[PDB]
Amino acid sequence: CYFPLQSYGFQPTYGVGYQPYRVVVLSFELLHAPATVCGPKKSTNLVK
Amino acid sequence: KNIDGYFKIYSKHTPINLVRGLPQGFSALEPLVDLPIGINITRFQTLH
Ligand SMILES: *[C@@H]1O[C@H](CO)[C@@H](O)[C@H](O)[C@H]1NC(C)=O
Repeated sequence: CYFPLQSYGFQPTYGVGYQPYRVVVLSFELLHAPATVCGPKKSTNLVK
Repeated sequence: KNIDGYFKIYSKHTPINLVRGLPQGFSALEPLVDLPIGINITRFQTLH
């Protein structure tokens, strides 16, 4: 019989790679419905 | 309207004095707002 989880126990003494890290995965979908998140559009000073 | 995946609203406000019908004379609706929602629509329902 096993509990399917196992805990971390992060202590400040642990070594690099054995320490805690905070992680994000950035994911997106394309063209299936209208584009509704996009990068910012750079701009130039107005000339006349 | 719901066209190419955007839902659009246009609207106008006028004070009137005709007792129980839609008025004579001309006015045009300016666009109110536009929503990039990407949903199918086939029916609608007013709220009191
Ligand atoms: C929208 O509704 C119609 C009528 O049920 C259906 O034929 C059509 O496949 C639907 N389209 C989408 C993208 O939901």
